[PDB]
Amino acid sequence: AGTILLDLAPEDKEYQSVEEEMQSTIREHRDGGNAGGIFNRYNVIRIQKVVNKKLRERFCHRQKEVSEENHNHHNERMLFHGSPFINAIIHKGFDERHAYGAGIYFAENSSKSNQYVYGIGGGTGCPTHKDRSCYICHRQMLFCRVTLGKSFLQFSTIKMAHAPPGHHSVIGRPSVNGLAYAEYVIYRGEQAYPEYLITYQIMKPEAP
Ligand SMILES: N#Cc1cccnc1N1CCN(C(=O)c2cccc(Cc3n[nH]c(=O)c4ccccc34)c2)CC1
Ligand SMILES: [Zn+2]
Repeated sequence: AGTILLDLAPEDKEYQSVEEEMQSTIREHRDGGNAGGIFNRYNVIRIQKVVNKKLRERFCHRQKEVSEENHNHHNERMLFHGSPFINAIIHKGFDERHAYGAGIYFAENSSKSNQYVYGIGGGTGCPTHKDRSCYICHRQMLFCRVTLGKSFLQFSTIKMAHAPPGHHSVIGRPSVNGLAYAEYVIYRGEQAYPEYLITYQIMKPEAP
């Protein structure tokens, strides 16, 4: 469907709120930066608002259904999503049929989503230099509206095909000797809208 990308100005409070969420949710991973690279900050290049009529209709229709089922609590959250398929998502929307557990995954930590931008485990890194820690190539991630409804809380790895009865999402919570970062899972593509398209670089730490 026909998508319009609206550029946000760095002086706008909306652009600043998105950047602040992205910068403040960075964590150090157990990985040592193997999947996403070594950095403590991003360089934000562009923040674009995604406008798609058909995707907004599917999203709003699903949100109303979830709110009705969950005593008027749709429990919407803004969460990050990193993937090599950003172009398909902003035009056709999120699709659970591509998941390959089996649901659509989001993170509350931008650094978690950054590990998936080039593929699982960071794939082979950027197309040009084949570098998972590339400081040059422009990466993209989404900051999405996610309809969570009633969330089912667990510590184990999410090995479910659908949300349990009475629930609309699954949350994998960090625990000592378990997950390092929280994972948010939905099983219907209509329960996420790709609101913001963020273009950025990971920054190389200063030399002592
Ligand atoms: N839609 C569509 C689509 C179209 C064309 C091709 N692949 C499409 N997929 C692949 C499937 N999907 C997923 O979300 C997924 C499924 C399994 C694993 C991951 C990894 C993942 N990634 N990113 C994140 O921020 C994150 C955050 C927390 C945990 C794990 C993760 C993600 C949905 C998107
Ligand atoms: Zn590169």
